This record gives sequence, C-alpha cells and structure tokens, in this order.
Amino acid sequence: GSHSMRYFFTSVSRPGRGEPRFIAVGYVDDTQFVRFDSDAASQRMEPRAPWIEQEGPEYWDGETRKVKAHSQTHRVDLGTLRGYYNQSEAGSHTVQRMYGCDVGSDWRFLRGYHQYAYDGKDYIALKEDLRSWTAADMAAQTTKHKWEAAHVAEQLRAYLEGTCVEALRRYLENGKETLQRTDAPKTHMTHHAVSDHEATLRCWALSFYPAEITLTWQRDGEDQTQDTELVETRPAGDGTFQKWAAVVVPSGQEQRYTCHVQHEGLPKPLTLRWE
Amino acid sequence: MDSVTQTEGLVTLTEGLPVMLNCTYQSTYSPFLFWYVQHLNEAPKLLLKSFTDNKRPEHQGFHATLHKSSSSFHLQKSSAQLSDSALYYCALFLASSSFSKLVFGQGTSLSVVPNIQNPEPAVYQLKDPRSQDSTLCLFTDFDSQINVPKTMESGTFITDKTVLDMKAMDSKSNGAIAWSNQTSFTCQDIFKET
Amino acid sequence: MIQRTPKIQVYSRHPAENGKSNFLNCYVSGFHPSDIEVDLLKNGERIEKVEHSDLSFSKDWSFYLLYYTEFTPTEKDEYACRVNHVTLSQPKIVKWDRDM
Amino acid sequence: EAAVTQSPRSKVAVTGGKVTLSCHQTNNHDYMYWYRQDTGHGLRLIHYSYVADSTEKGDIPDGYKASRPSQENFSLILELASLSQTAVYFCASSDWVSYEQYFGPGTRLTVLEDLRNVTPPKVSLFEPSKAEIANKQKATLVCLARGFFPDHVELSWWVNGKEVHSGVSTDPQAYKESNYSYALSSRLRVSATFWHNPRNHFRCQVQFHGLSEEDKWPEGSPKPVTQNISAEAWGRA
Amino acid sequence: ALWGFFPVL
Repeated sequence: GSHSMRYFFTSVSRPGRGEPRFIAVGYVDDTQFVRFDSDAASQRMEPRAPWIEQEGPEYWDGETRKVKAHSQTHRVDLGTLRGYYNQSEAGSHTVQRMYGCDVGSDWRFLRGYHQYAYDGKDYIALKEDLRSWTAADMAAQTTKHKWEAAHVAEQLRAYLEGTCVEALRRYLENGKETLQRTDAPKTHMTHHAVSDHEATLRCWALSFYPAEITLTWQRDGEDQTQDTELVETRPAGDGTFQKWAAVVVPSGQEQRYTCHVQHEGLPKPLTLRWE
Repeated sequence: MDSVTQTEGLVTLTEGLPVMLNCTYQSTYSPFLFWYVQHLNEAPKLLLKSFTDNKRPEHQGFHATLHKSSSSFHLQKSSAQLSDSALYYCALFLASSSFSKLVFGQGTSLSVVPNIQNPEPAVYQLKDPRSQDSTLCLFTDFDSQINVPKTMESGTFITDKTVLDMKAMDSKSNGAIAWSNQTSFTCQDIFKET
Repeated sequence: MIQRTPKIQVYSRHPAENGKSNFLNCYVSGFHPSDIEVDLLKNGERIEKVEHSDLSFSKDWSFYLLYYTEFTPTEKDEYACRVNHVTLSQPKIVKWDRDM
Repeated sequence: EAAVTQSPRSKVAVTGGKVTLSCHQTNNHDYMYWYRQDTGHGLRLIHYSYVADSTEKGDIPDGYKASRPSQENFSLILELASLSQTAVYFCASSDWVSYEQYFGPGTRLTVLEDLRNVTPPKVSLFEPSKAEIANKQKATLVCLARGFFPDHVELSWWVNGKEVHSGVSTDPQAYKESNYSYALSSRLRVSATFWHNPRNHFRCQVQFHGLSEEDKWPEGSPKPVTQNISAEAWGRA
Repeated sequence: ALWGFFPVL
C-alpha cells in the first residue's frame, strides 16, 4: 500500500552542562532504521534495522557528515531562537524538526513535510503546495524571509520529490521481507465487573503491522464515540503493535455492544460481541 | 553523472556584440546552477543564480536562462564591453543527496577586443641602449580582425596581441612585441602572414 | 511553555505464561518536555538490565519512548513501571496487569 | 563584506618538502573550502570543513591533509610535495547559503626537482622609435623581463617616481622561452611632447617572488630571494 | 538518506 519516510530531530539546551543534546532518528513507515545521538561514543549514524546494513561505506560516511551538520545547525538554532523571543540563558528549551515524504500504492510521490516546533508549539512549516511556508508568529517570519531569499522551498522540493522518494523505494525493496509485509490483528474480548450495576468490556488487538488500525464500539448499531476508552497504539518490541478499547457497560447489558476492528491485514472488518 | 560541460578554450568577441557562453550539465536530481567570474589576478566571485521562475534570474548586464529539457544554462549579454574580459565558470550545486558542494566546469576565457575605427598598421624597431646591439620590434595600431603570427624558430619570440588604453582620448591600441638573439634578421618580415 | 504529562502503559510483549521467557515493556507517550525518568520494578526494587528506544515524537510534537527488559513471569512476582517527569510532583507507579 | 585572506601569496617548494597554506576569515562562517585551479580542469575541491575541529575529503583529497583549528582558520597541508601539485590554490568560505562562496585572493605554488634553476629576471628598457614619434606624436616604451624562473612576477610602471596605470598593457601570462626561462613584456605609451621632456624620468618595475630565508642555498652565487629589479631611462629631445 | 542542505532558523 502507501508508504512513508521520516526523520525526526530533537535538540535540547543544557545550561547545567556545556553542549546541547541532539538526537536524530529515521523511520520507514513504523520501523526505525537509523539513529544519531550527540552523547554517544561513536559520533556516527548507526543502523537500527537489519536491512539498512547492506548499505556501503559511502552511505555511512555521507549520512554521518550530513547528520553532524544537522546537529551543528540545530545547536545554533537554539541560540537564534533564544534571541528572537528574548529569553535568558539559564532555562532549558527544545527545538524539534521533522521532514520526509509519502508515496502512494504505485510508489510515486504524494506529499512531503518540513516543519519545526519550538518548546512544543508549531514554529514554521511547509505547506501542502510545497512552495509556501506557514509562520505562526513574528519570530518565524524572520526565518521565512531568510529562507525565501535563499530559495529553500525550491531546494526542498528537489529533495522531497527526488532524493527522499528514491531512497524510500530503495529501502522498501531491500527490506521487502519486513516493510512490505502485512500482519492482521489477533483479537479477543475481556470482561471486568467494576461493581453491582456496571462492567468494563475491553476489545484487544494484538500482533498487528503496520500501526494504523481502527477500533470503534457500538451500542445498537450506533457509534459510541464518547464513553469509549482508547489507549495509544503501542509497540510490542518485535516490530508488531498492540491496541485496545473499553466501554463502561451496565451489568447484564453486555450483549448490546459491538467492537469493530479495521486494518489493512484484514480481508473484512471484524465485529466482536461478548459471550 | 553530475557534471558540467563548458565551451572549450578562448572566446574572442568584438566590443558591442552579444556574448554567448555555453553550459550544459548532467544532474540526477532537480538542477541548481551558478555562473562564477574571475577577472585576471582576482578572486572568483558569484555572478548569477539559476533560480527563478521558470529559468530567468540578471537586463543590460549578464543574464542566463535554465532550460531543463536540454539541460542548458548559457551565459548571455546584449553588448560586450572590454571590462567583461575574464574567466567564466559554470557551476552545478549538489545538495540533495550529497553534502552541499559546487561542481565547477573548466571555465571559459572571454576576450573582448576593440572595434578599431581608423587603423594605422606599423612595425617599428626599438633599442636597448644599455645593451651593445640588443634590439626589438613593436607592431601596433592594427585592426582586431588580423592575426599576429606565432614564432616558427628558436631564439626568436613573438607575443600575443594586447590592448593598451591611453587616457588622452579613446586611444585603443592593439599591440604585439617580438625579439630574438639571432645575429641579423629584421623587423620588415617578422609580423608576416595573418 | 507547554507541559504535558506522560501516559504510561505497562505490558508484556507476548501473552504471559508462567515459567516462559517474555519481555516486559513500559511505554511512555504524549509527554513534553523530553526529560523523563523511567525504571522497571520487580517486587519494589529496581531492575538493572533495562534498555530503551531512541527518542522520537508524534505529529502533535509530543514524545514517546519504549523501556523493556527480558523477564520470566511467575505466580508470585510483582512488576511495575516507576516514572518521573516535571509535570508529576511525585514518581507515578503503574503495576503490571497481565489480565487487563 | 565577507573577506577571506590567504598566505603565503606565493611559494617555491622542492619535491618531498612540507608545505602549509593558510586561510583566515572573520565573517562568522562555519563553512570553509580549499580548491585548486589548473588549465582544462578549472576549480576542483580538495578538502572542506563545516565546523571548527573537523575536516572532510573533497573530490581530490590525495597528498593533501586539512586542519580547522578554529572557526577563523583553515590549513591545507602537503607533507611530501610533488610536481603534480604545482597550481593556484583558492580558499573560500560561506554560511549555510553554501552555493554563495566567497573566495580568497589565491596562492601560486610551484614545486621543483631542484632550487638551482630559480633565477631573478634581467630587466631591459627599450626606447621609442623616432619614426613612431614623428609620424603619430606618440611614444611606446617597452619593458622586457627575461631570464626568470618560477613565473611569480608582478609588473608595474613608474613615471616621475609615481606608479601609473593609464596607457599601460602588460602581458596577462608570462611567456616560456626555455624550460627554465620566462619572459614578460609591457607597453607604456605617452605623447611626443611628454617623452620630449628632459625632466620626464621613466622606469619599469618587476616584483619577483622567489625563495625565503628558510630555504637553503649553496655558498656560490646569490640567493634568488624575493626582490625588485628595475631598468630606467629619461626622455630626450 | 538525509538532506544535504542545512538551512538555519
């Protein structure tokens, strides 16, 4: 089906120490494939997925130099922002960046991203048209002017529609055994009696890949959106995922409820009722 | 792959005529190109960028248009002037997959020559008074269209034509110098055969 | 600035069976800023051999991490995830419930 | 501004000797680059640096090392110089907008099998033709530097003790007369009445870059050091 | 494959 590549960068200022902490990771869909950490001993890009290991020494030298420069940039970005917003130096601050591309089922470019947040709030982002920037405040407008003068969107488009996509296909075909697989959810239901008149029902979804899944509860065919308890989809640790959803149900009224699972791995959407 | 091909060698252009220096390239990813200029005994510096809309980034001065379909980025001007004489580099910028670097061509030397309105071709002889019999021959005030010959024998030497400018008033003067240590062979025959 | 409290999930990689080797996981997500303390516990005391994933985040910019360690579940042994963040005045403890 | 400086501006080296070119840059740029310029090869990158204390190999790193002791300074190092390394070297710098690089003035290096051939120029001043004077009311003084090896020379003109630019045309490149002899020539043209002045003192100046004090020289001849050599003549009737 | 152009804020 559809696939995506993403890189995530986090840099955090450390007033109690000299250097900021910088962390970078790469994902293909929901599988991490590389990392870099400014405090690691190696000071190199490291592989995190079996199938990125078949890449040559030329790939590793290149990704390492590019990431170290990403690192230096974001170290300096910290200073620049602390300047823009007139903040002192004693307090820790976080810059986050993300960029990457998506491809359709035909493996052709669909969309691309390049966005930042500062201290958790959106700062600037590439727009869907891939030629414009969104800047939320006046500080970000300063960044937007620098970038327009240096034609960054046009250079980014070049990367997003060429390099990002080409690499993604390359990864998809080497990690075919991992990345192009489909694992359907293993599903079951559990009952718990909170008290004399009420009871929680949980709809379990296990061992599935990729992470996208949909769990909805129904009462008499109707969507029970509010009253449904939904946990964050969570990694099992072996490249599969787990999710559940629960509803507080009146004692003896259990069998009027239905759980509905949706997943790419699933030939037909399943409908679970308690027995 | 990821290369630049320029016009090979020396380009000679008469002042006031259109400049046209060729750049073609080969690029894996979306192309970004730049022209650099080096004046004689100076630092190379940035002349122009391939950005802009479509393929036209500058009018009276130098300009260039990127044509992605034939991978061309030709440097152009409407009217060459003597001060344009220099070495021009076409550069490909690779910053998509690899770490930001410019890939330069071999450069093209541009030599713009005066349109000499009233030529007065003459060869003189000149003397080193400190030396006992060491002489010289100067050829000057000739038309830019003529060819100065190259020396065919040892001991004798002839320069490439040069342009000299007297502040007096537009006294553009094409000039060539020649010398030797050959016993006795005169200026009346040295600057022969365009 | 923005301060979000972590959501915590303590679970096992595989369906728990006594005497059979599994992995215990503590997954923290939805938090910010990224400084976080997380220990896996066996009967009140801190387990040494505990590894984590590389810091990453979601679309909404909030962070997530995976702490995990090989363990062999039994009838009588308790396990928990202890977590501390700036948002929490005291370290929050969540017990492992295989029967969830 | 964005001003890069390089030193030395010129260097004569022996094969197997250690050479160090220096760069300095006060533009607050994190990015620096070293290039070399040749004929039919243009500008080829050798080494570069994106931050203080790290260096990366460029397109042609072989025979060269690099050092970035600080943001300002970037050294190119030849450990065992070879004839292949004779060229003009450029240092450049940029910020993040890295396709706009600002270049240093450049350094001419020549590498030689032996220092023996290094020799300062013999400068000759040639006086105008009476025929040129009569027929056109002008005078072309010609200056001729011959017999010099490496071609690290600059030629200026001096009339009445002050250096002049108008009415001057030097050769852009020195001409090779033998494997170990160069020549450079230039014109000075002024009006008849100007040259006809018994006060109008003239001179041709050639700056020659040669060896430095560090270089060893055999007891025989004089050391071909960095020096100026002039010829001079006054106008006549 | 990371990007090789490094814009600043």
